[PDB]
Amino acid sequence: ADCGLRPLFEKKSLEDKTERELLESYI
Amino acid sequence: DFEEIPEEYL
Amino acid sequence: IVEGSDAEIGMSPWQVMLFRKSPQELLCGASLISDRWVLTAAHCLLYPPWDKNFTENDLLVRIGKHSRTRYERNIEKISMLEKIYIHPRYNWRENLDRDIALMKLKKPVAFSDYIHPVCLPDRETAASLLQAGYKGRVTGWGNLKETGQPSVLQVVNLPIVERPVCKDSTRIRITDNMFCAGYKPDEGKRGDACEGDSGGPFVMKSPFNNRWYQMGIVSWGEGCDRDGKYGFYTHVFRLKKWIQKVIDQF
Ligand SMILES: CC(C)C[C@H](NC(=O)c1ccc([N+](=O)[O-])cc1)C(=O)N1CCC[C@H]1C(=O)NCCCCNC(=N)N
Repeated sequence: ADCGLRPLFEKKSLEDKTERELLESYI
Repeated sequence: DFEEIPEEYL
Repeated sequence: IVEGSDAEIGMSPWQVMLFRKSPQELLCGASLISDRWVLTAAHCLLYPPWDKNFTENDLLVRIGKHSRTRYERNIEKISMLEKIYIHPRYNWRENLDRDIALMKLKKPVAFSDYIHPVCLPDRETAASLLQAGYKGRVTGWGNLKETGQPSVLQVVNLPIVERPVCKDSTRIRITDNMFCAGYKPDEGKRGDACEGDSGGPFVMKSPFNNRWYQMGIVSWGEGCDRDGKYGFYTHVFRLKKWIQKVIDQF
């Protein structure tokens, strides 16, 4: 339900240093 | 090499 | 993890460490999937060729950790095993087919900034993200090299590889319950899971709902980060029926 949403990142709208690399691979 | 954990944890 | 990097604090709050009681050592990685269920590779608890058969009392789960060796006071939580559940058709004899197991905790773990469950995929998350080219993220406290150890949690992003290419990289018989991930030699980029990363999660972030899903479990490989070779992962969605059955029943 809140699965998958990290307190220190998603929940605060902060991105970690490499999650963008994942996104750019999802075409 | 691993730090001991609380005895409560065994 | 070979050729990865230090984790950020709270970067993988579902990360679990399987820890041997005596001698106190790292057994494997694992994942938190609810406040009482932990997912791992079956080979972490059962592998007869190597005389591995662990029971509940031989270990504990350490959640919310970053440092490998440190007891992280006021951050990690250490939990006892109520009951271990291995896939009844886990094939340790030949190729680690259905390399998956569940662990129910004695008591619920409290979520925190450092402790949080990952989602499990449904059929569409799977179809949508489990595509050659698409990268996942693998985390663990395993070996930094095929043959040293990290001070803190390691992370590496890796692309899922085409099925024929996976099959052509090994003499091992691959099944639909597995996928492989890693860079080709020609791609230049490197990285792989390694010894000790076993049972840890391969996660992907949905671009649709921005949630992290665990698509794979670190299962096997032939060496670590070798050219022409790929890491193999348990296909979590393909074994979802068993997961829900265990959890629905127990
Ligand atoms: C290939 C088989 C299905 C089983 C497999 N054993 C092997 O056949 C194997 C093959 C080659 C080497 N080697 O060094 O060249 C080592 C092991 C193995 O991986 N096993 C045997 C039981 C446990 C599991 C394992 O160690 N898992 C460790 C996970 C390491 C992840 N590796 C990578 N991502 N590279």
